[PDB]
Amino acid sequence: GLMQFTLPVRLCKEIELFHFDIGPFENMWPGIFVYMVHRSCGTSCFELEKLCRFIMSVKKNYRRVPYHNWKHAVTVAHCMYAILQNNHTLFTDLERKGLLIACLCHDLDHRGFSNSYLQKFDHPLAALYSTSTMEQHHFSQTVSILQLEGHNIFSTLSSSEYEQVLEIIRKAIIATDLALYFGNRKQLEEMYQTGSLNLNNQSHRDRVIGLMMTACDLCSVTKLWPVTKLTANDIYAEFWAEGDEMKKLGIQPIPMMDRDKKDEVPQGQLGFYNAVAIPCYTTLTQILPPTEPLLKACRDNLSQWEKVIRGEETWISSPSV
Ligand SMILES: Cn1cc(CNc2cc(OC[C@H]3C[C@@H]3c3ccccn3)nc3ccnn23)cn1
Ligand SMILES: [Mg+2]
Ligand SMILES: [Zn+2]
Repeated sequence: GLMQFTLPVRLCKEIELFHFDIGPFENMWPGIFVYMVHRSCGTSCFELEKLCRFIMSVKKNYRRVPYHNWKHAVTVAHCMYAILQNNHTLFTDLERKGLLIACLCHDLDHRGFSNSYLQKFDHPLAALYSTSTMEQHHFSQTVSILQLEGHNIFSTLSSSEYEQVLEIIRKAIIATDLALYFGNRKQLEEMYQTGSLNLNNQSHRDRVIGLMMTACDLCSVTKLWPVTKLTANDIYAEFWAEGDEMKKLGIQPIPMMDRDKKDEVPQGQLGFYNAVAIPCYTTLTQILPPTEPLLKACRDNLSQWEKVIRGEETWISSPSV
């Protein structure tokens, strides 16, 4: 069915924008990924049959959790697409191929639990992966799908190329562990301000790709306010379900995972934008100046959350609950 799809003409110009919301086009999501791949590395970068099998099996391996689901994978892949389009010659053909695939696969088989939850409650995944637990699992799941019959989209590559893509993918998925972001951004800020940042330097390149992954992972803060607000509802529905699990086990969750502490969400979002999102997009803009619309949109949403705290603004936009 995916092989048969044709993209509506109105979306041609829309899909190119950073603030584009995929939300209203659920039936078109696999096709939108195909179109993005074709615009990023050409119609003859992957065999259509293999790509469509890959996409559909990835979709199947995303659980029906409130936030880390199929919609999130495609949202993240679209932000990466827009980043790559606006800085096309900075990245190699191999990087473009790997990063779009890494974004689509970055939360594969997510169970709706944080790494701290899995580590604290001795889940088998935490026994197997000591650090970046879920992220190591997401990469493993990606490899398994590639290893399926008719799914190896990277078969036509040389081994120095295949091992190279699988490493670009591995590093990119691990980088989505938010615990790793803080040190990565601090490092890049230092390299930029001292003028030592060199994109020809592989260590430096891996760090920039890392920041790109964080920037894509949190891109809901870069959408129009009604979209940002609606995604925040999904993010907290997932945090609150994990908090509910801790409460059944007699443990008090931190306020961000406590549904009885909803009033702390606007202050919680202000803190997150100030300590996480704003520095992320600020650093990204400095390194890749065409990414400035993400920083601009993030600042607008920071102002909206400031208005919510001040009582100047109010979930879902509906006359009835
Ligand atoms: C579900 N999930 C999402 C992610 C990462 N992405 C993410 C997390 C996040 O955490 C906000 C809570 C820390 C704030 C808080 C502190 C105290 C009280 C209330 N809130 N906010 C946002 C906005 C856009 N993306 N995003 C990781 N698992
Ligand atoms: Mg993740
Ligand atoms: Zn994610």
